[PDB]
Amino acid sequence: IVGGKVCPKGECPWQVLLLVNGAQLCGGTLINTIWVVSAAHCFDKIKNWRNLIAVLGEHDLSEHDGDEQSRRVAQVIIPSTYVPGTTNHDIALLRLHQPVVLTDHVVPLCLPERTFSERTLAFVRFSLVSGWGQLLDRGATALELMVLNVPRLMTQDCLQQSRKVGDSPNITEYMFCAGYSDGSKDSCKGDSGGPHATHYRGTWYLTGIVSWGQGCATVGHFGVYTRVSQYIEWLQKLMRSEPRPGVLLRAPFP
Amino acid sequence: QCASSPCQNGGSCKDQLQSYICFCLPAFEGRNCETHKDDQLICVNENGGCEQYCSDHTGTKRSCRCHEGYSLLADGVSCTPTVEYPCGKIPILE
Amino acid sequence: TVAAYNLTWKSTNFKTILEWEPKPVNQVYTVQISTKSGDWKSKCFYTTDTECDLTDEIVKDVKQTYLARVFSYPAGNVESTGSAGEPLYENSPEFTPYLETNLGDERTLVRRNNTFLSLRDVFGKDLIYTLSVQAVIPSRTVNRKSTDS
Ligand SMILES: Nc1ccc2[nH]c(-c3cc(CC(=O)O)cc(-c4cccc([N+](=O)[O-])c4)c3O)cc2n1
Repeated sequence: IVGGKVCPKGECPWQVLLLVNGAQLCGGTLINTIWVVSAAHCFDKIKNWRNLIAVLGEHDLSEHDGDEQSRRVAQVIIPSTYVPGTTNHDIALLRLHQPVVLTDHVVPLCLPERTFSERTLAFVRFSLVSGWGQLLDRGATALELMVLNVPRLMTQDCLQQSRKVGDSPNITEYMFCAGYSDGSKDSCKGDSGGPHATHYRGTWYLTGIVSWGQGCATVGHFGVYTRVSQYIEWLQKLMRSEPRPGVLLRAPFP
Repeated sequence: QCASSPCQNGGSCKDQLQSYICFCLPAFEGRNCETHKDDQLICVNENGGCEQYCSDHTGTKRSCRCHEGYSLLADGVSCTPTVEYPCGKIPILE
Repeated sequence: TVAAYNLTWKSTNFKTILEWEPKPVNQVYTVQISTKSGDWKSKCFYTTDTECDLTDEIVKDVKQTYLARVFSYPAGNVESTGSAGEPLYENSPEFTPYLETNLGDERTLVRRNNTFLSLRDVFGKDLIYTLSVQAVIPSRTVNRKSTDS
């Protein structure tokens, strides 16, 4: 997170941290006790599929306190339309092995109802993104959780204001943009998968997932997020199906 | 212009250089105090007034709803949680 | 659907109307207005008018700067979305009531606790007059003088 502040321990309760072999992988969001949402590319180079764990309650990555809860990740389901290496359909649903215990430091984020997302959350200007990712384009990752408040833009104004190229994907209907273009504030490497949360009348819902669009805090660019609205249906359906036989699972999308 | 009383719903007209200004009453707006503020109770208009979800129905009022873990209250707009750690609430700021 | 163009703010004594083009053959328009950092509020839902009255909103903080956009939908599928799944729109110039509204004690469309405020209760010592009379707000860049009586 570039330009962010430290999240007052306990104010980001839906933040997950995924680990592989002990090393940080991505971030993720907790939508319910056994389900976490993250970013599909984080599973592009995983060949140690059982050495993947998720931590909740986490805050300061250097000391252990009485809060962190860790569960192995039993399954990882990605749209069957995601392409290994892209930013389109960058969403993953992770089924834990055992649920977590909600506590003051572990609560889920509401996965909003599509219509409400599209029609109401989407015109709430500011949302929060959080993580323990680099604090500057290529600087140190963080130890305490950092959260950034960004403004969202509609593709027309994003396209309108971005500089023209780099080997960029397009902002498809499965993405949106948020950020500043004066390379001051942005999500960054290490924040992948983490949340973009909108606060509407007292509750926070998951409006986006930190994807990897823009190396990190560039100029003339905005950060790109996966538009969750386009996937509520899909997630929901997956969350009620029988366990099926695979760690990585590529579910049909839509 | 004013002479030709263009302001409706109680509004007063003020003349200008051919133009006029209509001063409407609290429940109406528009150039000629004609739009009624209480006829746009739709889900696209400030979420229908619902705290969490809203639904518009054919010829009948829109209904508000709640997210899993909450119950709509008496007023039909506000939801309250029925659980301990209802989603999207931050226990330490509660 | 064509997007609106020539979005203009027409404002005198704070009565603020936005107008635009075209006049809509088989499409409807909805207008959203926000501040630099506010959420967007919608008005004139799915109309066929080419003018929207935003007074209600800009008189809340006449010193903020508002920006607005008009969305165009075909009529019927007023759900309409384009390639990036959002509805076609165009934005307006920024309008800072307090600095760009037009002038003509006088009442303004600004209201405080149910009542209306007056030219002076709104511009205090930034309002001077001339003698025939004209109203001038010297601390302005544009629309600094009114007309005369
Ligand atoms: N504003 C942001 C936000 C999140 C971001 N994540 C990345 C990111 C960059 C790389 C290196 C590259 O540019 O190829 C790798 C990952 C990455 C993270 C976890 C897992 C994998 N993976 O393929 O197994 C890649 C990034 O998230 C950039 C980036 N920028």
